[PDB]
Parts: sequence; C-alpha cells; structure tokens
Amino acid sequence: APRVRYLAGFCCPLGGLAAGKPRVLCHEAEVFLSTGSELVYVYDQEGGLLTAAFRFPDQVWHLELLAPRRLLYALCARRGLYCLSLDHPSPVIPVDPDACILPDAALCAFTLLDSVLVTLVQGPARWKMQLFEQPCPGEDPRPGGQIGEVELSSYTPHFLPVLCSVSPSGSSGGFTLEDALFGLLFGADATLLQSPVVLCGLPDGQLCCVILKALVTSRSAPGDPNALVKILHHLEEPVIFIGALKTEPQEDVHCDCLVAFGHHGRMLAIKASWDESGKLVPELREYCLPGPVLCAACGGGGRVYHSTPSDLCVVDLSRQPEEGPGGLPPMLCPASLNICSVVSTKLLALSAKGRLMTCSLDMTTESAGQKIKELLSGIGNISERVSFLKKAVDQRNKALTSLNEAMNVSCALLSSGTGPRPISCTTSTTWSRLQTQDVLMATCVLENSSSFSLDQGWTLCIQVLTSSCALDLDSACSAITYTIPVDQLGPGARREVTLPLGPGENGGLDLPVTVSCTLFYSLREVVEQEGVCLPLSRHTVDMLQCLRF
Amino acid sequence: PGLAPPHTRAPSPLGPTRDPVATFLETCRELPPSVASIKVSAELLRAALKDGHSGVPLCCATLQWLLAENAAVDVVRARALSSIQGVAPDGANVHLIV
Amino acid sequence: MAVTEASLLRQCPLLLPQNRSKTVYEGFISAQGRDFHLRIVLPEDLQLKNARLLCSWQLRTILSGYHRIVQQRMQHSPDLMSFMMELKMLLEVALKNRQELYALPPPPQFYSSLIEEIGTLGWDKLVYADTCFSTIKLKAEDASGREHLITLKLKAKYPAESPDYFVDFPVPFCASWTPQSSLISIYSQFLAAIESLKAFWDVMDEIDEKTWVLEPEKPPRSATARRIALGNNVSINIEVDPRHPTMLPECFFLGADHVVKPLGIKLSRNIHLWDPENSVLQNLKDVLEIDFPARAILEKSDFTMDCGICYAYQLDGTIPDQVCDNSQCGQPFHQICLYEWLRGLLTSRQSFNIIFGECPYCSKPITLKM
Amino acid sequence: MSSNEQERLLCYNGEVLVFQLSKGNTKTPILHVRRMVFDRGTKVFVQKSTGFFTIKEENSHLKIMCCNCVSDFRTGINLPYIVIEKNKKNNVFEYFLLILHSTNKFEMRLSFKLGYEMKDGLRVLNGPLILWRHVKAFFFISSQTGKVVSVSGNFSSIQWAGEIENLGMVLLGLKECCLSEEECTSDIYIIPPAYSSVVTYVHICATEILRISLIALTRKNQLISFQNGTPKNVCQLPFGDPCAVQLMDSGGGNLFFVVSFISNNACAVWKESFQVAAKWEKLSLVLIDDFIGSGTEQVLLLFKDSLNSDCLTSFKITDLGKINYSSENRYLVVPPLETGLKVCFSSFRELRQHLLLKEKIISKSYKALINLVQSEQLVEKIWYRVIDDSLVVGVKTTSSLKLSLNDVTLSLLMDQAHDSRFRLLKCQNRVIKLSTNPFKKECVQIITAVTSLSPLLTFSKFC
Amino acid sequence: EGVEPAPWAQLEAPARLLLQALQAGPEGARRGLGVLRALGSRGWEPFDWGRLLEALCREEPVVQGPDGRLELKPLLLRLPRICQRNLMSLLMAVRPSLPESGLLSVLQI
Ligand SMILES: [Zn+2]
Ligand SMILES: [Zn+2]
Repeated sequence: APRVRYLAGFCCPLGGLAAGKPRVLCHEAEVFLSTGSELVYVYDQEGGLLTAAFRFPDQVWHLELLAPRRLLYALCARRGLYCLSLDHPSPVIPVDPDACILPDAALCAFTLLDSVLVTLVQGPARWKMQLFEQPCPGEDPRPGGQIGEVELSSYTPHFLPVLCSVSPSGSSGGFTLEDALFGLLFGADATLLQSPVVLCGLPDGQLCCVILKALVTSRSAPGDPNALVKILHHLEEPVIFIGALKTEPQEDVHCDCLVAFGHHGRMLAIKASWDESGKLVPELREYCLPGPVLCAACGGGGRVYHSTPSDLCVVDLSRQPEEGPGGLPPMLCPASLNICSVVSTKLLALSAKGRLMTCSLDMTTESAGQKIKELLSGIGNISERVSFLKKAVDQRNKALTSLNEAMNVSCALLSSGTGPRPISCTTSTTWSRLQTQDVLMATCVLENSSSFSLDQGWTLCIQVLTSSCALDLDSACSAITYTIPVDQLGPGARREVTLPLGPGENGGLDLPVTVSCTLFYSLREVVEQEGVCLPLSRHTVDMLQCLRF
Repeated sequence: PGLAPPHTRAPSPLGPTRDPVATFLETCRELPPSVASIKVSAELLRAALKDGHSGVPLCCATLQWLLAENAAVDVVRARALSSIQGVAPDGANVHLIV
Repeated sequence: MAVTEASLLRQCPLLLPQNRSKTVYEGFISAQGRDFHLRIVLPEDLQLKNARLLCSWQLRTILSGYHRIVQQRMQHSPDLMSFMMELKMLLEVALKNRQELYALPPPPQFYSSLIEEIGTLGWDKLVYADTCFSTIKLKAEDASGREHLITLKLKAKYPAESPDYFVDFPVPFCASWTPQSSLISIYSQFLAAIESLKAFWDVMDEIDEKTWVLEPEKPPRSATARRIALGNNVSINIEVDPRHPTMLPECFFLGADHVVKPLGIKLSRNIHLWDPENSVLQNLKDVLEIDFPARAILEKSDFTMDCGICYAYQLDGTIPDQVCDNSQCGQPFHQICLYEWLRGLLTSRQSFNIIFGECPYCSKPITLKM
Repeated sequence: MSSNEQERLLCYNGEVLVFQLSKGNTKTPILHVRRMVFDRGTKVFVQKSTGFFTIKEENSHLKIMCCNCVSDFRTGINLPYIVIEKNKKNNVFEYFLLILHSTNKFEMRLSFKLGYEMKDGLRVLNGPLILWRHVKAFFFISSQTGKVVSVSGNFSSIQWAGEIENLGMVLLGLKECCLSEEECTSDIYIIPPAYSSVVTYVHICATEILRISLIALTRKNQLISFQNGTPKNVCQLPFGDPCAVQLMDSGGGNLFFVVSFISNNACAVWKESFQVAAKWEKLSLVLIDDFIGSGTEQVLLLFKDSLNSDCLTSFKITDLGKINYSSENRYLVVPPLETGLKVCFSSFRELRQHLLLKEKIISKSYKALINLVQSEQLVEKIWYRVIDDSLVVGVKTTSSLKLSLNDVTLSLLMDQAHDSRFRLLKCQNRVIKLSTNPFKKECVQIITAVTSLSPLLTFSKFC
Repeated sequence: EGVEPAPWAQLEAPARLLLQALQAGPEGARRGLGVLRALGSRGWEPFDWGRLLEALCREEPVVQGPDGRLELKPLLLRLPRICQRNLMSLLMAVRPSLPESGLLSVLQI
C-alpha cells in the first residue's frame, strides 16, 4: 500500500550528492551503500535499522561484493583497496590499515570476477589496466602477484571511469551475452577461449573492452596496447553505466543487447542483426535522451531504470531489430542517483536529497463523490500552468517571425539588386542660421520602400568622419557618432534627421567630410558577443554642397 | 501637418511622456476634451476686416486675421478653410472652428 | 502577397532561413493550434526536384501513409510556398481524420460543467460514458415503460456548439440548440418525441405480442416493417406510417401464387372497411376475414435459406448450397455469388479449382471448389 | 508549542513524529514519542511506533525549544533531535540536545547548562550544533567540543546558517561578512548591501566556483532570485511578515518555495515562473515530505486547534498537481476524468519540452544570424569613467588595428526597454597615443568617446 | 506495384458489407436493403448511420488529371460510381431514419 517507503536519510551538502561516486548494493536483505563520503553503511532491508557502520580514511569510490567468500572490497580514494570479513567480530567501526591490500594509491576503478581482481590505475597521461590473482582458497585475503598490465594508449587526460565483465555461455559479479552477440562484438579468440572480457568506459566517453585470457605479461613480456585493448564506440561524453539486456523475452540470463550511457544522454544500445547478406552485423543506434543522466540500472526484461536530475525515468527496449527512438517515462520518483535492481521489479536507491528508499513497481457511496471533487481540483491545479506555458510559447514564436523579418531585410540589402530598395537613407545639405552665424546642417532621411516594418530591436547609427589621413597630432575630436532607436517604421514611412557638421571652434570647417549611416539589430531587445550592425548608405559632403550663393 | 502643402511624411511630435526628473522619481519610488469659445459682432469683424482683402466675408477672413502672423496663413487663404486641427508646442492636438 | 518573399512569411511565419542564400529553412510549421518541427534543406539551386526534408518523429507518425504522397508533391510542386500550402492542407487532413488522439479540452469549463449539467438531469439517467468523455448515452422512460436510448457525441467545446444526437425512433429528431441550451433542454425535447410517436409504439407492441412477427428478431424501435407469416408457408410485409399509424398501411404478400390470389382479391373488396378507431390487427382480422397463428413455429420460424448475397433461392438451378464452416454464421450462399464475391476481395487466395477466402458475414476461412 | 504538556511535530522519511512531555505524577514529566504514518487506504494517520525518555529531577519549567533533523557528525545520518530546557527556578537553564535513533530510544549529547534564559536565533545545524544569541553576542556549543564558545565577529542578525563544500560550516548575517564556525572568519559575490536594508531571511540553494544561486525574501513581502547577487525573477507575496521558505520538488520541474508567515498563514510559489500558485490560512503548521510513497514531495497543512484539542485532525496533503487528499451511480464517470487529468499531465510535460525546443532553435537562429553577416581579438578591453556630467568610454587596441589605415569610431547604443523615448545619443571620439618607457618599443593606441550623463540617468540606471 | 485496396477497406465491417454489396450493378439497391434486414437479424441489431455518414464526407488525398495535381476528395466522390447511385437510391428508401446533421453534409457535396 506504500509503493515507496523510507529507511534512513543522510547528511547531504547543498545541491545534494554528486554523480559517479555513491553506490548501493543489495545482498539478500543485506544492503550496502556508499554515500561518496568516507563511510560505507549496512542495512537490515526488512527493518531499515543499521547493522554495521564503517569509517575508512578518505572518500569511498566504489564497492563490489563476493557472496561465496562473505567479503566486501572498498576503494579509499588516494589509498589503495580495503577488504572486510562481513561477520567482523557504538555501531561505528574504523577499519585498521591491516585490511589494506594493494595500497597502489594511484588506482581509480576496480571490478571482480571469480578468483580474479581487475583494477584500473591512473598515472601520468597513460592509464594502464592492471590485473592480479585473487586467492580461491579461504586464506589471508591476498592480492597475489600481477599477471597483467597494459596501457590504454587511447586514454590521455571528477568522472570515475568504469569497467565491465562479460562472460559467454558455459563458463560472479558481471554479464553473460548470447553466444551470437559475444561472437559478433569481440570475435573468435574471445569466443573460443570462453574468455570473460572487460569493458572500460572512460571520462572521454571511450568504451574499450579487454580479453582476460590474453592479458598475461612479465618484465620480459610487456602488454602491447594495440593487441590487447580494443575500442568499440566513442560516445563523446563521460560514461555512467554499462550493462546487457534481454530483449526478445520469449538467474544467469543470456542477454542479447549491450547497453552504454553518456552523461548528457547519448545512450547506445547494441544488438545482433544477421541481416540482408545472410551475415552477422551489429545493430547500432545512438539514441539521444534527456537530461544529464546520473545513474542507471537493468531490471526484469529489457527495462533500464535511469535518473535525470528532474525525475527517475525508465526505458523499454523489448518488443527490423531493436527500435526507431527510446521515448521514455518517469515513474514520478525524484532524482535518486545511485539505483540498483534485484529481480522477484523492486529497485532501490539513494535520493539526491539524502534518502535511502525502495520502490515497488508493477464502488463506495459519496467517497466516489469525494474522488470526483478531488480529480477536478487536480485538473484545476494543472490547467493554469499548461496555459502559462502556451503564452510563453507565443512570445517565442512571435519573436522568430520578428527575427524572420530581420533576416529578410538583411539578406535584401546584402544583395545588390542594383537599387537599395528595401530600406534607403538620403543625406543632403542645408545652410541654417543660429545666434548669428551661418551653420551647415546635413539632413538624414530614412525611407522604407519595402513591406518590412522595422520593429523594436532596430536602431540607427550615424558616424561623421572628419578628414581621413590620421595625423602627427591626434585631433581634439576624430569623428562624432549619433545613434537613435528606429521604432515601428512601417512600409512607405520615413524619418529625417538634421545634424550639425559646422564650425563652432575656429570658424574652422575642413572637407571632404563624410557621413556614413548604418543599422544595428539588437537580439536581446526582443526579450559570444551579440548584435548585428548593417551598413546602409555612405555620402561624401564636398565643397560643392557647402557653397551658398 | 495634415493641412500642410507638400503632403510629405513628417514624423508626429509626441513630446516626452514625463519630465526626466519625474521619470527618475516614479522609478526610484516603487477623458473629455477641454473647451473654450467666444462670440463677436459681425459688424465689428466686417468693419475691421474691411480693407477687405477678397474672399468669403467672415469665418474664413476671421481665420486669415487670427493666423495673419503665422507663416501658414496664405495656404489657408488659397484653400479658404474655416476650421482646422493644428498641433502645439507640447504635442497635444487642438481643433479650432470659426 | 503574390511573391513568396512576403506570402511565405505571411503563410509560414515560423520557418527561418538560417542561410543567407535562402536554401536552409528550419523551425516550426503551424497546423490546427499546434506547431511542429521541420528541417527543410535545398540544394545549391532553388529546386525541390532534389530537396531534403526531415521531421521530428512526432510529425512522421502524423504523416503516416502520406509519405509517398509528399515525395510526389516535392517532385511535382513548383515553388516552396505552394509546397508549404499543400503540406498544411495535408496536416489538417491528418488530424481531422485522427481526431481521437488530439484534444486538449478546456478543463475549467468542460469536465466541471458536464458534472454540473448531469447533476441537473439526475444520476440514474446516464448509462455509458466513454473515458475520452466524448460519448455519453442516456436513458428515457415512456409512459408505457419502454426504454429508449440517446447517444450524444460532444465536441471540444460542448456548450458552444451542438452536440451530435443519435437516437432510435423513426422520424427525424429535431433539437433546438442555443449556446444557452443544455442537456436538460435536449432531454425535454427527447421526452416530447417519445410521447408523440406513443401510438406507433402501442401498435408495434400489439403486433409483436399477438402475432408471428418473423423477419425482424428482437426488433429495434427503429423498424416500421413487420413481415408476419400467417397460417403456414405464406407471409405479409406491413409498413406503417408513424404519424398516422392506425391508418391503413401498404401491405403485400409472399408465398404460393395460388394462395396469394383470394387474399389479394378480398383485401381489394374489404379495404373500404378499414377504420382508424380499432387497432391494425382488429381492422386486419375483419378485413381479410381470417385469424393469424400465434407463433405457429417459434424455433424454426424461418431461416433465410437464401444466398446471403442475392437473397434469393433458386439462382439458375443452384440452391443455397455452399455454406460456412462456422457454428455462428452457417450462412448459405451460391457457388456463383460466392465466387464473384471472394475473387473480388483482396484477402482471398486461389488454388487450382478451389478459392480459400473470407465468409462475407463472419470473415472466417471458407473454401469454394468449382 | 512549548510547555510541560505541550508538544511539537516534525517530519522524517515520510513520517510525522510527535514529541509530547507528560506529567507522570511517582515523578517528573517524561518525553513520549508517537511516530505516526499515513495509511492511504483509510485516509488517516495510524501510530506505527512509540518511544519514551524518563526525566530525573523534581523541578518544573521543562520545555521543548525546537525540533528538526540534523545529520550527526559520527555517522552521517539524518536524526530527529529535540532541545529541552530544564529551569530549576535557580536562574539556571540546562538546555539538553537529545537524539532518538532507529530504536525509539534516545541518547543525551550536550547538557550545556547556562544561567541566563535562551530565546532568539536558536538554530541547530549539521554536527549536532546549537547556536544562539542574547544582546548581539553569538555563542555556539558543538557536540565534538562539549564547551561554550563565542563568535569572534560582531553581527546584527544571522539570517542563514549551514554547511557548504570546501568550508565545513558558515554564517551569513551581514552579506559582505562570510565567516567560518571553526576559526571565527570570500565575501565577493553575495547579494548587494542595497538589499541589506530590507532582507530579513535567506535560503541558498546552489553553489559553484565563488557563486551562490540563492533566494531571499524581504520586509516588503517580496521574493527574489539571485545568481551571483543578480536579482532575477521577483514574485510578490500576498500576506505580510514573511518568516521563512522551504523547498518542495513534486515530480518533474514542479519546484515550489513554500513560505511560512508570522500572521498564521503560508503560500507556495511556483518556481519556473515566480507566481503565487496557492495560498492557505491559519495553518497551525506545515511540513514537507513524501507522505505517500510516490517519490515526490507533498505538503501538509494543519488547521487550527479550536476545532478539537487534538493535533492531526483538520489536515490536508497535496502536490499542487495530481494529488489532493484530506478530512446515484457517479462511477462510470471516473475512468473518463482520471484518464483526463493524466492526459493534461502528458500535455504539461510535453509543452515543457516543446518550449525548450523553441528556445534552442531561436538561439540556433541568432548564431545563424551572426554567421549570416559573416576570430582575431582586434580590441583588448572596454572600460569607462564618469568625469562630472561626462560619460567617458574607452578601449585599448592591439597591433591588428592600424589607425593609419582605418578611420574608426566608437558609438554607444541605449536599451529601449528603459528608453521609451527618442532622444538621439551623441558621442565624441578621440585617439590617444602614449609612448611607454621610451627611456619593438611600446606605443599605447587607445580610442575612447564621450557624451553627457544626465540624459541617460533618467531611470536610476541603464545598460 | 499498382494495388490499391478499396476506400472502404479500413471501415467497420457492416459498412464494408453495405458498400461491398452496392458495388454490383443495378440491383445494388435491394442488396443494400437485403443487408439491412440481415443485420437486424445479426447481433448488432442497430447499424450506426452516424458512423457511415461522417466517413462519407471525410476527405483524403488524390493526385489525378495530369500526373501532378493535389486534391482533397471526400469519400462519396471517391468510391465506386455505381455504389454512389444506389446509395443515394437507398437513402430515399430510409430517409426518415437518418439524423439531419449528416444528410445535409452529404448533399452539400
Ligand atoms: Zn445467389
Ligand atoms: Zn460465415
């Protein structure tokens, strides 16, 4: 009867908890959690009380879990990797540095297989992938010696890269494909050897796979990069999430479809085709979703459960092959980042506020009447706000057309149809008289011949250039500029403006004087550096016009 | 400007909607047409407008004398117009009939 | 305007030339209170013989099966302007066809006012409403205790325009619709129409009680027609004018040409002994000087044992012979009729001297061997 | 409310926790917790569990001071606290910070034990942390330290308190002033001191690098945005005396600022367009949680205690959207209507996308417009001074611009949204070439302009 | 290549009989009647004339005359000419029993 329920919420910062880092992991009703602080939490999933609380040093960056071995691996940021016996003889507990193994310190990201550990180590520019044994007998929980390192030569530097395990059928914390796909992506080597393969997405968005049978090397026997790591598709944004998906749904599920995500939301589904050549080709799409995407998961039957920062949204891929677009719902759950999926679908979270919460998915007399009362009121709430948005849409639309007349005017002027039809401005000279003295005025007529009504946003500049030939002594006044807003000009309609050009100082007027008239359109005015200025006429006032008889 | 000889597009004045000090104050801090008329003796106006230029006795000749000082009197002499709608210094319209 | 400098702008406001050489337009196109994405590339010249045009998926869905239409239009439209005209016309069509998807109603009026007005009626009356709240169907009671139904179809604005009214009874229904008129007004009108044809219904009631009505079965309130069988293997069809029901009807006779004569003659004799104070049957019994049988056979009354295309027995020695392999149809046919039916349909497929193809009435596999 | 029998409420992970001191007779008063939850089947609040705490000393004047969540510094875990005063009539006031866990059981942490009565700005914060005042003297008792401490700086009113990235803790009381609550004392990009007259409560919401996208509200019943103290998007509030805001989210984009007022009233206002969406009255209290298990915040309105001498009668819970819940067939009508509501929802959410698409093309089109007309930085940089009744604008050129070959000018253009009027705007253009340590070698060519002030200063301001 | 299905292909099945029937030479009109009595006898005793009367007026696109001229034709002019002439016969035959709203839309065409 509560399709969503709360367990415990945490010390957030402002905004709330960022992405990459935090992790949730459910065991049976044992549950595990990194809030991307130094602290990993353990909850009784029946009763949202805490069993077990752990302090590490420095900011936990990722978890995994081996159920057989009853162990948890926990990456501290600038330290190496600390492993915990789950029985583990205040409910707060520091780790001792004993539980430390491979303090490599320079390691971002790691995964598990069976008896194998795969780390990914930051360096200088070249990231290299390392690989260690992991002791299959219940022993001291050891690394062993490194089998394998290579350079992700492809990779040259907030966003923590991620790795994945992909084992084919017959041969555990990963994904099995169907042998058709497995074969299509990686190829024969991989298929033959029943090699579990590891996919690294990287902050660039680059999604590289590596074949773990093939990563065995020594000082006398180094990794070649180009052999050994290969590069599948390059999303141009950081990678949040990889999985595989059982489309065609007709515990070890044999998936058919490989799923990637970006951050800004290019997602990438991949499938088997075998089409049109009787030959295997991989169906690619690169759909282009909403939002920053901020965690993802896979749940029963071709359904991805993902976050925007708005809302918790979900996609279907189930039903050519896969699909034209993934147009996509929420379920009206807020931004949880840090999601997971256990299959019975019942998925679990940490809410971007700070919240640990568990989503379960799938006539009376007169309180039918109260139902009606309420339902109208709901629509009475919505409708207002719909309407709001239309009016906004009006402003937007009117503006485009408002712009559209701008593009049309601009284009007509930049064309030489050989007569400056659309807008013209004439200038012409007029001896006035002031206080005593005869003065020279230049009348500046703007005339609209064309249809186009020079709306608000438009504005006229005139510039009054003295003599040209820049001097030894820089004059007092190089030139003057006058500038006016044009309003609503209309077709046919006109403005005139007269200036001074004439002497106050010296009785001193020297020629040629030129007056170039021009137009700016203001983009902002209707609501990178931004306007457009457009060049109308350019008239020379010479010694002939300034004569008077 | 409506009566004006050229019938050429001159922009309409619409002088400033507020004072700059007034705009300043409003921003920092957050109908019938009025009439007057006169009547006057035709005999007085006759005897005075005699030196009688030409033209229709009264109303039009009254107008020629009330705008005798205005430059745009000889245009109203030609069109012999007894009622016109001028503008002002403060941009408002004002309609005067005789 | 004449030119597509100004006519274009005036007819496609929201299509902006990105490019100076007015070759790429992009933005929105308007249609029916609804503005939609459009991305319309030209080549180096202003030629639609080669042009790119993509949609949002929202538009392509809405120009479902006009795709080939619009490709043709692009090759055979002269101008961009006329092409936009054609396109907007073409949207208007699409949406006016699929009007079942495309309401936002004006809730503040709509859904509330409907509850108001239905409240004014009373809550017993409504029987069906479709969940688009388009169709509502209402119930009315005769003085005679007979149920008659009324469909209303409602538009986007119910109270502005007439509701479309669909009803059974046989004379053309008239509803004085004002913007001030409402459901109670059309309700009153409907009750008026019931009480008016009251006599016609008492007459049809009387017939369907006392007699072996044959050819309409569970007859609607629509029907004016009542094919009575009488004695056995002879029948009379009686069509009655609703305004003057009691008045003599046009009546005529099916069965044995030998048995039809004397009845057809005695009718001729006794027709002036019709009277509109007694019932149709109380005039017919004393006009034709007979009684009718009171359901002489109620189970095998009659199965139209007829072609179900031509509605005749004996087409050129062929009998209704050819049948359906179905319990729910069992409709006979003729070889010739059914061959000329199924061969015309697109669904049916032809083997050597056999046609497998859909029974006309029930659309189930039926086989014809010539 | 605040007394020996009187209670307070609060919210915590869907549920509404009821703290009630109760005079026990054998003894002194006891804290009794009811942790209650909304059934949805029965449309009421059902007790889900209880907790008690036995108080020792046979003294009166026991008093709740406030209740909220916090997040403890040891664990990280939002816990409901309570602050109790114990007054012995000794001119002594204890002030306990007591925490309740999962277990419907408590833990005392600070006794804190003053002699003078505590009042004004008591606000409890992250590392369970009590900060108060008398006569313009701020003090704080962290639960790490255990000891009374004084705030170094001298401030009037202390509007905001709370943790941020890189700092740990902060106080904003004078908007310039930007403290620590470790080493008592960037102030750079806060709201203007122009606001400092009229602001009476604040509420940040987002922070980056320093930049604080923040809200206020004023004595004048306003409500304001700021992105680096840039006052955008003002609303107006219907009642007077606007105390505080919260936030609520309510599903996609429906984000509201739910404001409590001193006149026993409240509003919500619709961020997306600063608009009052709704107004309520008499509001004994308000809390903001997903009381349903939908996954979107709702809001609870409690109505007055005159009705019954009981708390959670007269209540009302809503989204301001799909949910409104509260205290002759008709049925064939419902699946129409419900289905109806749901379609408009699809319409809201779809127009919302629609609008943004429009915006994006518009933007697409200016940039199209700007490349329609058409890299090398010809001009360094703009500056300006005021000389008396003279606006003097200038700039610095680079090498690229040869004044030998190009007559150049420098106009100004006013913004018409201010300038309703045709005043023509003039400016005078000078070239200034200055030789730079002549004792290759640097010439400084600068172009600059002038015009008058009091023409522009019509609207207190322009751009 | 040049398959077109009949214009009434998409319609509710009993229309599809009515107009399938009226395709067939001058006794089309009885066959129309035959159908009406044969659907008073099947389980939808009514036949929703307001369905069919909309469908007739609603227009669709055609490109005829040259290879290139776009037009909007209603159903009535688009469907088989003998089905026209008999429809129209049948509608004098059941005029009383149709609503006016539809009829007038038909006629105007
Ligand atoms: Zn036949
Ligand atoms: Zn059949």
